[PDB]
Amino acid sequence: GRKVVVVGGGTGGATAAKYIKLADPSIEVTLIEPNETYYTCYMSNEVIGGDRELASLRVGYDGLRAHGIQVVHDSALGIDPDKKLVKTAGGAEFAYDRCVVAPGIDLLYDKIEGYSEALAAKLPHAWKAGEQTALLRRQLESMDDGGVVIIAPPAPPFRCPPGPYERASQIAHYLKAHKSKSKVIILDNSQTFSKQAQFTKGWERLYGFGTENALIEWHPGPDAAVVKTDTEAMTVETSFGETFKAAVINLIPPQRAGKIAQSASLTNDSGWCPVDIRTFESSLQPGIHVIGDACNAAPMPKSAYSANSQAKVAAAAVVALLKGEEPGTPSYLNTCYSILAPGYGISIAAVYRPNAEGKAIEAVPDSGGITPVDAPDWVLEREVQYAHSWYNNIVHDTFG
Amino acid sequence: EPTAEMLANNCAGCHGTRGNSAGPASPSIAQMDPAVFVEVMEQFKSGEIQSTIMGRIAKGYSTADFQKMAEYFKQQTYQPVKQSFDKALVAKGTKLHDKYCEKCHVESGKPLADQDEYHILAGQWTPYLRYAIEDFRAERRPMEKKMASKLKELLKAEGEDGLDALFAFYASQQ
Ligand SMILES: Cc1cc2nc3c(=O)[nH]c(=O)nc-3n(C[C@H](O)[C@H](O)[C@H](O)COP(=O)(O)OP(=O)(O)OC[C@H]3O[C@@H](n4cnc5c(N)ncnc54)[C@H](O)[C@@H]3O)c2cc1C
Ligand code: HEC
Ligand code: HEC
Repeated sequence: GRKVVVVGGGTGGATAAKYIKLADPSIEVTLIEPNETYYTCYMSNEVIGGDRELASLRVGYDGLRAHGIQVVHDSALGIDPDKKLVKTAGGAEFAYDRCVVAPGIDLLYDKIEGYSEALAAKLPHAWKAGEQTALLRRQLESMDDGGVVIIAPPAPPFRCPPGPYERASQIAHYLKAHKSKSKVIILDNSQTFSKQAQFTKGWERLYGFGTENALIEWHPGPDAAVVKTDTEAMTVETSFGETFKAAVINLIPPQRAGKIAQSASLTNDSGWCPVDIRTFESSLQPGIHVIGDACNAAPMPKSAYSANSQAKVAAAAVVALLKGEEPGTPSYLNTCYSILAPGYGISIAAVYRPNAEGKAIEAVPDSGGITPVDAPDWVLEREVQYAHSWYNNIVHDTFG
Repeated sequence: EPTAEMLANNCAGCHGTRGNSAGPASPSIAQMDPAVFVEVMEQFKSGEIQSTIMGRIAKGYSTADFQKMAEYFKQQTYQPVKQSFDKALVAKGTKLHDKYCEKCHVESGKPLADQDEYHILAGQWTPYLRYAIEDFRAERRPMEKKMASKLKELLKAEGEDGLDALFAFYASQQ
């Protein structure tokens, strides 16, 4: 009988704990997570748009306890890889034989001059869901008609490449029906963005894009990158030196792996965690596996589907290695759906394999890709129903 | 080479753990007939069946991977989904299925031990069955001529209301 500790009970950590315990129930599996209710950030943009309720994003931990995982609500403060102990803020110590670390992202608020963690209570990021999702939706619901909404994505890599752009679509769906004099301005770090051709065509058709009465504007980086804000004056300033005043400002700060991965010496100079992609074992600390947003698994995006897929690789590899078996050949998959309006959805998908030497992940040739730019309306309408179905299925598979 | 479970466990994000989908629309694939499964995967992959995303996905896999995954799914137990249906239309739909479809979709296509190559209608998500019959009617995926003529004969005799009845019948089998 062997021991595993999982640090983080979001999409990566809950998936890995579940799939380790179910593959070999003789393993003792303890999951450490400080929040007793998880909020999915996926589908939270439908909450910000108005067509979904915030409570639908909540997930509890009774599904994992029913699989025989002990769930401890505390934060891990340190991991000693030599004694193999995870130390918690409450002062408890949990011994392990293998440790899985899935702590998501640290948001670097004060990289935007004038912003800070405390000030996310005024200009929400809502890049972690829950109160932040509620704050951003309340600000929209209280915004006077004609007010401007800013969305400011950071430079890549960040959590969910298309997420800011689904968000703009969802905010425009809300303004079009309820505050039609308003508009969303996207001030980007990047010259191009995820699914850009497909999003642009959808915004032309739905939201007046490229016309004087557009509900959405998009400004490219690097000129438009937000470098400063004044939260009292409700302005931002771009790298080009342009000021924008807005009634609601959603700053999405740059990101790196979550703090526990930084303080446990699992990251490198990219600010993310290097791993062997066959097993997700850390390249820096043997016996610790890193999965989900925190790891470098390019070209997989930082998404829940990727975290859940990486968790299954990591779980099967941890189970084999604890048993003295050889981990198998990995397989991985992603899909990110974006809902532009109730009848209009698009997706980007890929199926991945380890490369020939087992050193990096690659997309399988001649596979995957995006909803086509000239996709017909029957495809665009069904995509939103399949996106809702992905949400219900990935949530149960992860936590149920 | 990846094991069947290493290959199939990535499908759960869209089709549910073990292939039992929580809906509202992505199909359950648990307990599919393995020859049915392999053929449909190959036709999504070649583009014979037009699709929102399965061609993009199935292109990522080989024939041998489809045959491993078919074994995995065949071993699962299909669960008729808990979904609403129009109870007022159920007896009409029973009679329509009996007249036009039962010849091939025996007991509504349930995964019966003594049927080979069944196509599950009973307890499948209704929006998925509506999209599939939209795709047959558009010829976005092929159908045997003997299914085509029955579907055409049902529509010539009963209209769209005949389809609503068939779907309520299949959904009531839960
Ligand atoms: C607006 C938006 C839209 C999105 N849309 C999509 C989508 O369409 N498709 C998709 O696949 N993904 C989507 N995502 C991405 C998805 O939210 C993340 O990629 C995914 O949740 C990452 O999983 P994770 O386990 O790495 O991190 P998380 O799910 O964030 O979980 C990390 C967990 O670690 C815990 N933790 C952190 N530090 C500690 C510590 N010291 N001790 C113990 N626990 C700790 C945290 O409390 C947290 O619960 C979207 C995200 C957002 C914000
Ligand atoms: C009579 C009213 C019907 C209805 C409502 C349906 N069928 Fe059939 N069907 C048959 C075969 C061989 C297939 C496979 C087609 C292929 O190669 O892909 C099908 C498929 C369907 C589906 C799709 C199921 C899915 O899981 O996607 C549906 C919704 C469907 N059928 C409904 C064979 C036959 C027949 C054989 C002689 C006849 C008659 C029918 N079908 C009749 C009907
Ligand atoms: C991101 C979503 C997504 C993923 C991942 C996915 N599917 Fe699908 N699947 C769909 C959708 C949606 C359909 C309906 C066809 C379409 O529009 O693409 C479908 C249809 C199917 C069907 C046809 C069912 C029938 O009744 O004929 C099969 C079989 C199937 N998928 C198998 C799989 C397998 C096996 C995998 C994984 C290895 C998988 N899919 C991964 C979304 C997905």
